[PDB]
Amino acid sequence: PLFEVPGPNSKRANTHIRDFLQVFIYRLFWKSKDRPRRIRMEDIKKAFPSHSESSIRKRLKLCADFKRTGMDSNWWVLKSDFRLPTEEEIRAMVSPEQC
DNA sequence: AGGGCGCCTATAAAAGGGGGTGGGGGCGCGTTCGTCCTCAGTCGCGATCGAACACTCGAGCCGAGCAGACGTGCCTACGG
Repeated sequence: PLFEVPGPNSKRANTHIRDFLQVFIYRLFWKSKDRPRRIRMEDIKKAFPSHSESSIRKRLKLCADFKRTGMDSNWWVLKSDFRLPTEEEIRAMVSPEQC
């Protein structure tokens, strides 16, 4: 082996889960066709059932603003002053070897 | 040239010194042994240095609670 496998609940392992969540959130904004871009909490929780919503609230507070709507299905609208990172910048965040 | 004479052989004893020869003792020298010194190596003791562990502080993360906002249902008051 040439690449190090982390231990359970290590600092490297916990950083990887956070960054992979940050990668997946960003690509959901790139998939959204609405102007301004918007995503749902339900789509992240369906892909990440082992995360609490509060841990997802940490990754969404810096890049998105919560707009509540009169239905049990609400949107995270991308901040107008937040520049969404480009594709190759997302590529540098998490490599296939780290996964 | 040859008879008689001188000398050799043998026997005792002494006396004294001199010379010759063999053995022993004494002296001087060299050799051998013992002791001491020096060098090397090893072990023991002390001191110093490095490593490992434990304690403390701080930072980060997660959970829970409360507040705000909107839906929905119910009750009341207002308007037709």
